[PDB]
Amino acid sequence: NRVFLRRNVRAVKM
Amino acid sequence: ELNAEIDLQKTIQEEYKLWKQNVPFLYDLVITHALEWPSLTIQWLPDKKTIPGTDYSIQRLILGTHTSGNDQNYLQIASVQLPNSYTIEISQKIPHDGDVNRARYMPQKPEIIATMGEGGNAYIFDTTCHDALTTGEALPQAVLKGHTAEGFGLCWNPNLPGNLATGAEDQVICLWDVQTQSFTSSETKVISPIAKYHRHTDIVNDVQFHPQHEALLASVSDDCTLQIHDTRLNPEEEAPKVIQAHSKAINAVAINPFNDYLLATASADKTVALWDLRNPYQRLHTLEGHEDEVYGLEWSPHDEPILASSSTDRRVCIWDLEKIGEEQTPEDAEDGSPELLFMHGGHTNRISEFSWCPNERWVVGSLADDNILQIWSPSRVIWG
Repeated sequence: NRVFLRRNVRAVKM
Repeated sequence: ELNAEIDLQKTIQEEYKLWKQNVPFLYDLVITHALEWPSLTIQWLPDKKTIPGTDYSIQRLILGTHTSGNDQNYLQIASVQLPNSYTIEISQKIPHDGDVNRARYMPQKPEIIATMGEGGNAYIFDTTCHDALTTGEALPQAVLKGHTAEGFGLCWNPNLPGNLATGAEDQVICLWDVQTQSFTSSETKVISPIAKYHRHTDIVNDVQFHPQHEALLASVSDDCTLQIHDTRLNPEEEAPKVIQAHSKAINAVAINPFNDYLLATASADKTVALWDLRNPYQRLHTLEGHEDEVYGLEWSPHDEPILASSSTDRRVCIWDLEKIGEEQTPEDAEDGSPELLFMHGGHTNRISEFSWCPNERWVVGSLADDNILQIWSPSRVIWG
């Protein structure tokens, strides 16, 4: 059960 | 089942800790307030107060209480600082008969607030006729006498001042004409409906007026229909459109404020369906991503393609309809469909209600049953 979208983090981290 | 409860508490604890760790890579803003009493309802008031010489402003939210019959219930107005970040304060408490099931300000007169309260009565308050903190029991400007059981559907007509629609667990929709001029501070007026609809066969969960058409009212029900009412017609007739929208209960409806034909529904079947009023009988699209019943639904007041939904899965999801059909990589597809723009997983109990901030782009206020108010903004990297 996702608590956040990993592609969101990938977009923000880089 | 004890094992289920043990597992739920453990997963919520682990998911929250994982969420806090990734907040810096997800949000431009997260503010958390622990409310003294949990609230079933939230709505931003339309006013913003810049504090000059400063990097914040003051904005306001409508809240209520639901003590469940123990103590006095209150309609409350909270003042919150927002970055142009920190404090909250209840700047007004107004005594209220029973749980505040829903509270809404009149678009044309924001100091007038309608609520859905005790046993189906609706109430009107003029908040400038009340002090900031008041001793006694409720003294509303008007009691709307009509429903015979508690209800959660409540909407003002944004094109006809004082025209209000309600829907409740008695399966009835009421229409009302609230004329504030007859009000006093002394006594409560009694208003009764100008029309009643008996067009549903189960609880009426949500009603909404069309933003650009004064006579169009949409309603959704536990009877699994979406109905479109023309408010000029014979109330005893069938609605002009009865839509078998979902196979399970429908909890919310939301009409797009930019595209007059576009409409969304939220269902216990875990999905949000999109509808075009020019072919209302088959849906345009199904938004899938929630893991449990969908309850809350609100289009962005600033961007036509953006929709938010909340669910008993404890998430608020933001959908970007322009990303429908877009090519994904396998690793990106692991998060779900591309039109799922952002997931807010900061709440730790069931979400009661949320509201888009009308004076700031990409700011949501959301409440959960564990007394937590969160004001947040996803990172501009995600939505820009």
